[PDB]
Amino acid sequence: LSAANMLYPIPPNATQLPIPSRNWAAFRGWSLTRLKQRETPALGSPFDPY
Amino acid sequence: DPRHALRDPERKFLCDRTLWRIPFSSNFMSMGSLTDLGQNLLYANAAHALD
Amino acid sequence: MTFEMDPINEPTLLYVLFEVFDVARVHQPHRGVIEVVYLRTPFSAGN
Amino acid sequence: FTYSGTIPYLDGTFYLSHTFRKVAIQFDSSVTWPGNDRLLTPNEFEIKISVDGEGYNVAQSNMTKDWFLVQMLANYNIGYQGYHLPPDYKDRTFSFLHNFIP
Amino acid sequence: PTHDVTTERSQRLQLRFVPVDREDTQYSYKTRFQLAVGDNRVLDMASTYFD
Amino acid sequence: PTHDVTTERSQRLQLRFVPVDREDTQYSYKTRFQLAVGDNRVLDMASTYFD
Amino acid sequence: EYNYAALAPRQGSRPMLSSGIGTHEMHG
Amino acid sequence: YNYAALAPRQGSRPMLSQWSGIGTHEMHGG
Amino acid sequence: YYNSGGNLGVLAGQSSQLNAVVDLQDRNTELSYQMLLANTTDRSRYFSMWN
Amino acid sequence: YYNSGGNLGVLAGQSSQLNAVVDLQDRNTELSYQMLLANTTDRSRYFSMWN
Repeated sequence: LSAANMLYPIPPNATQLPIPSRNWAAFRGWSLTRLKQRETPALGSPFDPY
Repeated sequence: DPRHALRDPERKFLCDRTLWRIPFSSNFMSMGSLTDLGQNLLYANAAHALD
Repeated sequence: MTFEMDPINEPTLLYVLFEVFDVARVHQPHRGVIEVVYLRTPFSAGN
Repeated sequence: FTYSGTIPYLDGTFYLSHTFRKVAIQFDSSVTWPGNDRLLTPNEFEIKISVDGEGYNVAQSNMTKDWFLVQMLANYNIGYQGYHLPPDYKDRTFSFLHNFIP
Repeated sequence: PTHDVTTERSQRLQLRFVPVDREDTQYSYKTRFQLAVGDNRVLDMASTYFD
Repeated sequence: PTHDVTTERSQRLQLRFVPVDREDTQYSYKTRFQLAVGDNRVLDMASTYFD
Repeated sequence: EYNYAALAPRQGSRPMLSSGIGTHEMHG
Repeated sequence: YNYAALAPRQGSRPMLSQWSGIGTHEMHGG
Repeated sequence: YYNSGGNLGVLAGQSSQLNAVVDLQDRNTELSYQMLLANTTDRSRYFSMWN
Repeated sequence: YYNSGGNLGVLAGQSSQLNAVVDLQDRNTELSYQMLLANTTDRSRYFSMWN
């Protein structure tokens, strides 16, 4: 899974708009899927209290 | 006294006139006004986005 | 890029992953020396 | 405005600098700034720690070892040859150790 | 100085050494550390406090 | 094949490496091993699980 | 060993050869 | 002239300052 | 702990002591392994050794 | 904002960082455009786009 995983929070309605500017050389594609913040750990943190 | 209560510690700090500084240097030192790698972003360098 | 999805009451987060080339080259010159060069081409990890 | 008092933006009176927890600088939305596993937590500048799992709580107070090292290096260039007290002339009102109360 | 001041080769600034073995009496707490100083970098023991 | 395939000179197949040092934080467990790859033999890290 | 084919199992009087070096499996 | 006529004379030798003393650099954001 | 920067594994030569493993918090090496092994092995059978 | 000092346009290369537009409060580009239109075009006709 050679990718740069970016998790963007979603308020419980509507739409959203990501990302700024770069190079895009050797790009391969996108892969989107919705997750739940309660089930997803915070991020690669030593300990997640929430 | 021996009639103490089992308890827990709490730690914190206060800085009342400080600007938290993060120098733009490779080793965070200050060896010149024109910092180490700030001069290293001129090699016909490109544009970067900061978040 | 903009997304429109069916609303859910509970707080949720979007998980978009940009498919890139995440390849590493490992060079072992002599007797317990390991050098690995990582290169993620579209979304680089160095500047 | 409807207020009169020590206005920090142009008075140099910053009493809220202790509320920060961590700072994550990220260039080009893909490169964390310090990188190279520079800090004890290379991903972001952790200013304060609450759980303090393994060992990162500098001084008798709160706040992490990497942030203390960064502040010492930025203000006095100290954190590499020990952690001695900076000289009096280097310690001013806007400095760090002059106001760091544990 | 923009040359020969920083390695730029992904090395840490702070390293934590856990003791290789520890033994405790009812008067002393002896701990043995095995610190290895890289292969190129050097340190001075003005650092290396005990936590 | 009958030659230049097997060591025939008394070397192990399974090697267990005891941790050189260990720490047990009440959030995480860290151990350090040193593994010596013989003098001639090689291994792939598709093996070497953590027990 | 200069003749690396001597390290392969022999079907008859010839070593069992084949194939392809390298992997390109990456998606998702 | 020598510009020594513009400086105090501690006896005979002028009380000249350092050659590199001119110039300043005082700038830090914190 | 794979992608946590603070709890980063180290595989480095004894002499060099320069870590050859870097994780940048954007790689998902857990989902990566899941997808890899799912697309290689026919994962309808249960292997108790790796669960 | 044409000839102001504070608010001004900075049209330049993305990585160039050196602005290609200079305004020095003595140039009157508003009157310049007015006279340019008055001489090049007939001004008795109303063109709805730019008033």
